[PDB]
Amino acid sequence: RSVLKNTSVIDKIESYVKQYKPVKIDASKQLQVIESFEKHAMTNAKETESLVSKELKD
Amino acid sequence: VRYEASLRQLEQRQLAKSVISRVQSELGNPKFQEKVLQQSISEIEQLLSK
Amino acid sequence: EVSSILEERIKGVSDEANLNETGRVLAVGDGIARVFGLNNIQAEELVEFSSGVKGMALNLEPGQVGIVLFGSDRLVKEGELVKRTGNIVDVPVGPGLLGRVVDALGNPIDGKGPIDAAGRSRAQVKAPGILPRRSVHEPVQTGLKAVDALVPIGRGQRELIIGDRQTGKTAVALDTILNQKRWNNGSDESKKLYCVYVAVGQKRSTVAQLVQTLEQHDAMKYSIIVAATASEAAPLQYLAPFTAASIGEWFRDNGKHALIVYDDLSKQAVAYRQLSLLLRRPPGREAYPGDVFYLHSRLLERAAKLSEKEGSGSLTALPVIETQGGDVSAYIPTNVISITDGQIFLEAELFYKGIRPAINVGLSVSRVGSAAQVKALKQVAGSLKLFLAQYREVAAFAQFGSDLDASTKQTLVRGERLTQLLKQNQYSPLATEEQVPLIYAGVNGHLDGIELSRIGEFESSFLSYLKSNHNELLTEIREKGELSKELLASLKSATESFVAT
Repeated sequence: RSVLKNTSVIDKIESYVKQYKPVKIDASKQLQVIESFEKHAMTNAKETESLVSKELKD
Repeated sequence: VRYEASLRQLEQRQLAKSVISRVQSELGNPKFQEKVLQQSISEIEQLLSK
Repeated sequence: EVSSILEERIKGVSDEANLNETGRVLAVGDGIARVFGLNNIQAEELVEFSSGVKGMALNLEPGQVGIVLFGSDRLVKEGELVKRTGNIVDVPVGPGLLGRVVDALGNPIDGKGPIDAAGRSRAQVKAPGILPRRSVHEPVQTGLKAVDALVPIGRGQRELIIGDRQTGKTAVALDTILNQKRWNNGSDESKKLYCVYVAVGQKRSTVAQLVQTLEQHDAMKYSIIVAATASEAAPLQYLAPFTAASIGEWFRDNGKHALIVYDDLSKQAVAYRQLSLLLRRPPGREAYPGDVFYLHSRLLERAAKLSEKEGSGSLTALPVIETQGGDVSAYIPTNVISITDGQIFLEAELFYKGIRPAINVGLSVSRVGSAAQVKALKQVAGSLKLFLAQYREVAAFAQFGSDLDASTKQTLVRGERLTQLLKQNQYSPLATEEQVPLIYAGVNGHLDGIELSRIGEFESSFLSYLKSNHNELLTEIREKGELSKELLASLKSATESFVAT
């Protein structure tokens, strides 16, 4: 702004930047599906573990 | 910024052509006579100081 | 605005001249004026023609003093008066030249405002004497492993880069400048080389690309660019190396070490030819005036490692000569070859062969030798010279393709891998601390086994591996700069470990 002599367009785009300080909407996009997949998967992990643990002792 | 710098150069060349216009004005006037007298007497003072 | 202050300054230049010498232009043409008068006139003097053209004066004749214009004669006209500046040609010299492109008369042509100048100096300055010189003992690492190994660069040395036209000719030199980023960025002033790249005869676009490249690698923050583009006058081109030299001398004088690249002197010779033949001087050998050797020699001898009483100053020079058709018997190439202390022959065939940087190792010498080679790097590359020499001999026999004996093929196999080892990517020099391992591996024959195709892969990986594990070792190579028994063993083990990857 101290470079640009041509007035009040640096203040404009500075203020436009301060307008657009907000960002696109989005958060946790999986918290039901990540948990659901993990649940089904976890069950399967335990199934494998229990089978092989039994077999190990056998 | 780029156009601003360009505009300063543009202003300078515009004002340059005004110097040309002013040059024609000076050499037209009997300033053409009167400043020659000034130069003449200045040479008298200077060359006498040699 | 800015205009009002400029006009005020302009108004502020008045005050009559006493013009103690005059002379009337008469024979003027070809940009080479000859004026009648100038009874007082120093030789090599700068004379302001009344038309805003300034021209130095190189011939004093008992008729007409021949003042070579620095401008175009389309602003000069017959019978003008000329007023002797009364100062033999001089340039501003200072620290402010760092990060500036400047034309011959020291006007910033990159227009980064007026040069911050700590002095002015004169174009011709006599070379450092025998007495104020001490022997070279300070390496300069170009970051091109082949260069460092084969033709080591020191400070105060003159080594001629010679070879076929613009075979990235500029780029070979530019790499050296780029590797000086490592020390330069560093605060060790005893390892600070301020770099002056002199560009004579090149078009503005070429120069502009180069300065941009330098800005891209952000190396322009230690570079001085002296330029004399091909548009600019033949007298200014002739004067251009000598005014670069003085700019260098300010660094040299300060004791600060520096390096001046004079690219390309071959165009200086053309310029001096034009100048001389339109000063009507008798045509020299091969049409280049016979005093070109003197011209080039006086220029070249001003780079030196000044004595320790002279604060160990050192301007280092790298001249660059384009060989037209690779003719090494041409008068201008012959003259330069004698003057310099090294040859760094670049061979086109090897360039095409894909050995880039391309160096014909037989036509490359460093007559100032390994006194300026890194002590560690001397140990590792000890038999590299022998191996390569053997490779050359072996390769010649191999052309005939006679069934080679195993001894010949040991050499052949080793040699092939070495050649691939030498190769490096243009515009990407490598750190010497990490070039010492690569040469150790090669010389200790570990790479001789490794298949030729994957040498390039191996090199990359080896560096990654040393970065991973033997980074303690790398630090030591930098720090101690001589490979001790422990370092040699560590390095030997590391390389051995990495043989199978």
